[PDB]
Amino acid sequence: AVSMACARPLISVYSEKGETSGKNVTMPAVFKAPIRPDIVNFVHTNLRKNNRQPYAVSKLAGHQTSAESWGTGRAVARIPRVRGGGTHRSGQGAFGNMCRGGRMFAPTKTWRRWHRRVNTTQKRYAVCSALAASALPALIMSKGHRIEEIPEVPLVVEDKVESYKKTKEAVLLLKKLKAWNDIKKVYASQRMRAGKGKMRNRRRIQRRGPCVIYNENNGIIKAFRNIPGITLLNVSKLNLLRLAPGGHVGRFCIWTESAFRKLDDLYGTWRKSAKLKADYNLPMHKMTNTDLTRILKSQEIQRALRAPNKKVKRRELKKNPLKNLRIMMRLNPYAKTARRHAILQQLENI
Amino acid sequence: LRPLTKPKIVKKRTKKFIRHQSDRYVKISRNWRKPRGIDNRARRRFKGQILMPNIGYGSNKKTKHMLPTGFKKFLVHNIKELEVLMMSNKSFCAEIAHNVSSKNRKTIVERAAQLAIKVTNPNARL
Amino acid sequence: SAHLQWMVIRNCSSFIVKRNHQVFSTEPNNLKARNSFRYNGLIHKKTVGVQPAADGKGVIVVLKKRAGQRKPATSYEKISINKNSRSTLSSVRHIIRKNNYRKDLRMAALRRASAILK
Amino acid sequence: RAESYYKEYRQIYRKEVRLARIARKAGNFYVPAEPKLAFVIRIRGINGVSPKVRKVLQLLRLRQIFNGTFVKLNKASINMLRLAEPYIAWGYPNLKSVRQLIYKRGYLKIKNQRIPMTDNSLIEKYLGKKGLMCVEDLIHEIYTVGKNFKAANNFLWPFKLSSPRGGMNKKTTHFVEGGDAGNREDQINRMIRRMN
Amino acid sequence: KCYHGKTGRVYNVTQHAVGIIVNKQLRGQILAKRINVRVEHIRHSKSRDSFLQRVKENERKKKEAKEKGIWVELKRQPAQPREAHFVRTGGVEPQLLEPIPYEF
Amino acid sequence: PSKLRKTRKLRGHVSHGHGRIGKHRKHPGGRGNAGGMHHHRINFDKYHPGYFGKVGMRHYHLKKNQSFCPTINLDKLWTLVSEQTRLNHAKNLEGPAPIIDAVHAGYYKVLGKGKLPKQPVIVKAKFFSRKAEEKIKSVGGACVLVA
Amino acid sequence: GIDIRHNKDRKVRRKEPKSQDIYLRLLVKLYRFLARRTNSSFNRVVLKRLFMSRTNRPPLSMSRLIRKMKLQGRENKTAVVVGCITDDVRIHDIPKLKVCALKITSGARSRILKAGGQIMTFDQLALAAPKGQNTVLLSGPRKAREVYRHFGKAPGTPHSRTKPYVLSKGRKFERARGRR
RNA sequence: CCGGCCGGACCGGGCCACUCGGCGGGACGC
RNA sequence: CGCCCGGGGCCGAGGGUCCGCGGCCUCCUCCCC
RNA sequence: GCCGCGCCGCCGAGGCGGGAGGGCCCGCGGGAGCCGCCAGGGGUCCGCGGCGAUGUCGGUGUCCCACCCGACCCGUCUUGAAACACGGACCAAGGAGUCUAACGCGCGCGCGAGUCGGAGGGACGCGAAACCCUGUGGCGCAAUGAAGGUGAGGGCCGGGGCGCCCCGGCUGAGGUGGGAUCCCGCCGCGCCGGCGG
RNA sequence: CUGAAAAUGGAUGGCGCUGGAGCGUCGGGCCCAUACCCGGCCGUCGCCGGCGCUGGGCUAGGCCGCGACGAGUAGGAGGGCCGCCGCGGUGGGCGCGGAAGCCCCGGGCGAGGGCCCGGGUGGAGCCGCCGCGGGUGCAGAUCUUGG
Ligand SMILES: [Mg+2]
Ligand SMILES: [Mg+2]
Ligand SMILES: [Mg+2]
Ligand SMILES: [Mg+2]
Ligand SMILES: [Mg+2]
Ligand SMILES: [Mg+2]
Ligand SMILES: [Mg+2]
Ligand SMILES: [Mg+2]
Ligand SMILES: [Mg+2]
Ligand SMILES: [Mg+2]
Ligand SMILES: [Mg+2]
Ligand SMILES: [Mg+2]
Ligand SMILES: [Mg+2]
Ligand SMILES: [Mg+2]
Ligand SMILES: [Mg+2]
Ligand SMILES: [Mg+2]
Ligand SMILES: [Mg+2]
Ligand SMILES: [Mg+2]
Ligand SMILES: [Mg+2]
Ligand SMILES: [Mg+2]
Ligand SMILES: [Mg+2]
Repeated sequence: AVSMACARPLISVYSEKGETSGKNVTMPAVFKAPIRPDIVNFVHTNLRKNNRQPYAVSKLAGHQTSAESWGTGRAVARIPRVRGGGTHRSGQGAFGNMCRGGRMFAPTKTWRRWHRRVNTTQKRYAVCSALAASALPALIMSKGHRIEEIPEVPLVVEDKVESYKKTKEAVLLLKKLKAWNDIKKVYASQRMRAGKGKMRNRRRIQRRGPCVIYNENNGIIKAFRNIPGITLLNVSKLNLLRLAPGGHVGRFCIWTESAFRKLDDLYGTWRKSAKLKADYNLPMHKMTNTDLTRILKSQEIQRALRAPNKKVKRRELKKNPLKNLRIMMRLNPYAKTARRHAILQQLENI
Repeated sequence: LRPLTKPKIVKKRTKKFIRHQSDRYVKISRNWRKPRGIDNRARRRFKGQILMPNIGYGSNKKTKHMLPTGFKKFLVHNIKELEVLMMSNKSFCAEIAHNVSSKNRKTIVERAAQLAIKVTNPNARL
Repeated sequence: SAHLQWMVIRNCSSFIVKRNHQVFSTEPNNLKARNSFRYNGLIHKKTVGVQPAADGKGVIVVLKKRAGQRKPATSYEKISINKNSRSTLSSVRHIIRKNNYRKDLRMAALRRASAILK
Repeated sequence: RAESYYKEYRQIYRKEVRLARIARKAGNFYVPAEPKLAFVIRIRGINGVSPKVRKVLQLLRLRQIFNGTFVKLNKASINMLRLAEPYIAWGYPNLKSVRQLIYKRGYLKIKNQRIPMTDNSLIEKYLGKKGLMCVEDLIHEIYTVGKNFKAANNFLWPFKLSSPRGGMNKKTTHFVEGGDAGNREDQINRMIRRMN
Repeated sequence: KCYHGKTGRVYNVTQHAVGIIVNKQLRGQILAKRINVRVEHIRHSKSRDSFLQRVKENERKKKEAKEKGIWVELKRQPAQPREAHFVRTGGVEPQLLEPIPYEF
Repeated sequence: PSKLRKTRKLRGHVSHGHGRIGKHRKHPGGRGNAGGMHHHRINFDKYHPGYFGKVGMRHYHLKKNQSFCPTINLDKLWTLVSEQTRLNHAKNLEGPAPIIDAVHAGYYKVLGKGKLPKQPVIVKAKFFSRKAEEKIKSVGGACVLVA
Repeated sequence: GIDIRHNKDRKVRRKEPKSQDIYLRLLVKLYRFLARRTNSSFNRVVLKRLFMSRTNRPPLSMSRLIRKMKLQGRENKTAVVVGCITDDVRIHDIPKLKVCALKITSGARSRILKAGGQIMTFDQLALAAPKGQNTVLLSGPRKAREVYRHFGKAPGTPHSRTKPYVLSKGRKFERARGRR
């Protein structure tokens, strides 16, 4: 319906030593885009389905045998049995799914629809929501990242880090930005997988750490390559599977100054469309103010409300009025007068 | 350690709901399976047969899941999962998991004693 | 945008502990360790956190600064209160009531501070 | 209003005694007015009911065994009680029968909800526009059929009565032939004392 | 033969023939049947004419009562229970009846 | 997702949702559209009328590029030009009229379903409806035929 | 033993939005309070329309929007649409509409705001019109989808005018026996 | 009470390898 | 419940006023101490 | 049979006005008041006793046994099964509603008179992913006829024609009945109920 | 009562009953159905239900109140914090101070599917939560294989 078009804060650019470099960048409007966990989870479910390889059972499985049913009358179960011989295989079921060594029910076909296609507008929608979710401190901490000591939640660093060429330079940068506690958390999560994945080149597992987003690669890839948990995404090619691992939004991203500038041109403010995309703009908002308490605490609504019925009424025992006196006189005020005139008349008649 | 309140827990049925014909066969486990036979006595709830577990046997919501001591069971695996029971310790007791070693069970027990949290298995391995 | 952030962290959080039909949260600024909207310690602009001191004695009242929202390094102000039990509760009560800082968590922080002192 | 009903209930009886003594003094006969009110109790269950009988028992709000509703007797009502005689046991209730049913078994239908009659605020709220403010106004409207008997009776929930303490005679036959179904003119009060 | 004894309202009129909208219940759906029958097989429903006369009188009574200020009743009421009344014996006693003996 | 399938709730139910009296056989009524005249005639005549039989002339080699004639109405006629083209000429109604080439926009025939803005316009198309030409001549425009 | 049927005891109606959208559920949490506290029937209808499906919340074209706005006595009223407002390219004038809707297309928004109009949301409508005062609750055409053209007695019945399900549309496709 | 900063269906003036459209001007933004 | 009195069995679910009275608000007298 | 009067009978069906007194009554004269009581919006005691580490206490539902009562073998076809109907000696593992194409409806999501790259092209371990471009084309936006083909604007106002349909102007889908919601007046209390639009 | 005869020994149900335990006409009392009445608990359904106005409270997908209701094959639908395998996430999870599996006259929890804990055995992996993919749950098929 509407857009944000509100005053966005001024994000600070930090140097290698983890302090403000004086330079500042306006917060791009993509971080104010609607956060749709249902759109992100939908696009993540289908996009994580396009990288898998087809698996299928062989076509000749359970059928490369000349087994003929013995018919009825042999006290057998009318199942195709192997031809006779001097083999223990002779006389055994060979085709049905219930038979040992037979064909499985509905053999998996290689032409199963493995890949799902998502609309480009929805794939861009999920990115605008995963980026907007990477700007909130609550969502990054609830994701599990250790950002309790980082300088600023959108962690933009100078472009000097794009020319790194040694891992010790990248390790030192994470120690200055107080983001090394998240890398140590990846080390604490390095364990062994539980299941048959160990037999399929999936033995060791760990968690996801910071995501270093850059614009140009002058060696930044080779620097943050060996550090576990670090994901290096080029700002022009953003992957939702890397920005929202497991369909959950709120991954701690370490932006770069050149990557933070281009982010406003990749998606564009609601005033001007994206320069690096053909006919695209940010998604609109169906609710401009999401503060539910602030809206209901406004006097404009409070003047229309009624009195809050804070009185809780429960079920009453319903005492018998014919046997209970105070209950009878509560329904019939004259009941006490008739009772009195009846007793006094009885004493008078005696 | 006493709970906040120890009401009289009323249980509508103490016996287990055994599966129909679970005794006549070792292959038929005691786990309840609803009989769907067309001529089944238990399904048609004849008089004198095994009973069918249905809603109505449900325990009181105020005393549901309460252990006989009054607390409610809560499984813990380390110190952090134990410290979440610091508050509301008068309504939930700690239970150390089975897969934790005796080296770490001593720490969870000595920490729960400080937080006044009751452990259902305080002396497990030692 | 607390209500907006709630609908995301409502059922999907690394702090949510769902077992034995109960839901507990392991976030640091939660007083009841309860996964609810009111007691969630990362969602509101004003959070109250009563943590034990670094040593064996005392409590730490953690308040969330007003300007410290998107800068976690300078977002929380810790208050170490190492006094007697009656005076420690009087300090926490005055931090919450006199500052109008989460008056709904006034008695919730007094009961948590009372348990830490044991 | 209650003390006026207290005096009106007695006058109505003493009027008929005077008129009856008038006719017997002259050797004539004073035929009393046929009863306008009837309390209908359903005695049979819900198994094997004719569709026409099952429809009339719903119009009398007698949808289960051992329940009672008052009926304003007219030709359109007695013929309905005739189509369901084997399933009902009705008659002519007196004042004590009406008062005990509304006091002990009396319930109210506010919004299709069986609300117990505890205060006069419930009656005055939904029957005040018709001149009914207390329980005595409701009893005076049911016993003496008034202009607002339809709304007053429909405001009373069907009296869920207990089984007859002392047993029946024979539920499957008519009251005339020694059974219990049909129309017991003044003997319905005995049945109410044992079921209320 | 199904419309014999049935009743409906006329919607179309032609030369010595009219069209009638008759209700016909088949299984669970009463159907408005548009049939064409000649005038030899139809008669005016006296029940409808008796109702139109009650409206003419109701509109006359409520108009005549307004000019006089009185309030007269218009709703029909079922046969009410007979009011109380005296029955004179006329001096002669009631005739005694008894069952007669059985004859062949 | 097989977790949401109906087969997961039918585990334990004997007939698996296909009845005890009439089992789920292979083809208890034929295969495909079988019996469209014999035992499925009621279903065919009721829901697919005109299905059986021949109607009309046959065209052996039909090339749909010959009869390619996309149509556009008048209520969407100005959508072929920019908004400024209509607004700049709406100020000077007696001056030059804008030329809307319908054939260039991919429309060979112009129909007349909608009304036209009160301003002249030169419309160029291959075919024109009678009502389409009237609403252009009445508004002050003219129709030009293009080969 | 009570003689009561249970075939319709459970009323089939939406008590909550089937959609998992975050902003829609917040707007419902806003209008669940409004419909419960305020006695206005406008909040009662808007709350129910927030539960409805997309097929029950059809788009409202700007032309039909303007038509119901240009009616008498609706000069300075707010057009409330629980749904989407699509741009209608057939029209060429917008009379400064003041609309409140859940979604507005980029074409319709660029024409309402350009003509001096105001676009609102349901959280702004709760502030401006808590009881829904001076609001014209408009609904899109609900029986205008192609799905409703195939609904009727049957294609093979007299006086049907019902559209049959055909794979192709042409000469040799369901036109011979039963059509003439 | 201040003062900055930031966003625009915001206003008036200058300037851009600007861009933009079946019009040097218009619009867009730096 | 028509007025009053009595007996037996069964159970207390829930858990942040209405309706009847009496004394004093008026001075004394008697019984009881 | 009605109507009028009179007489008489009617626990007191009774109503009015007054008179001699006697004496039984009143939610008449007692309430923005303090204190208690309680047949008063579901139970409390501001009551109490016995028993105490080597043989006792509670639980031991799910270990055995005893007795009363109930109680025929499941599955299946069937109008009807405990059946002298069929399958089942016993245990373990395996074992049956799948997938692709296309269709319909419902639902969710995106954009919306549009919509979608599903070929291909281009950026450039996981990367066979993701990112970007491309709308040829598909499905919609127009239908109808066998086809040649043709192809969807209503209303108000004024003048004129008086048959039964010309002209001008202002506008952009008519008319009747019903219609959530909104709007206004008035009344009863800048809120809440009446009926008038 | 005669009329009145069938095949294993046998059927007011049996014992047995004749001032009745027989037949007819009735009276009082008494016996108990998952029916009716009252009360508790559970669930469903209905409330133009209540609460964003905070000692407790508001996981608003929550909490609270009220009333009614509860059979079920074939079949339909919804819920599952029922269970199985694998994946993306996530718990700074778990483990030679002993994981999975297995056994248990061990302690329990849930109406149920099932689950947790303890002991024993075992010797290296395993699990909770949010989503995601199924070759996902057996007593039967004169089922298959093995014993
Ligand atoms: Mg072969
Ligand atoms: Mg094989
Ligand atoms: Mg395993
Ligand atoms: Mg149990
Ligand atoms: Mg059967
Ligand atoms: Mg019967
Ligand atoms: Mg019978
Ligand atoms: Mg079934
Ligand atoms: Mg079968
Ligand atoms: Mg069949
Ligand atoms: Mg089939
Ligand atoms: Mg036999
Ligand atoms: Mg057979
Ligand atoms: Mg056999
Ligand atoms: Mg198995
Ligand atoms: Mg109309
Ligand atoms: Mg004989
Ligand atoms: Mg009850
Ligand atoms: Mg598998
Ligand atoms: Mg299988
Ligand atoms: Mg088996």
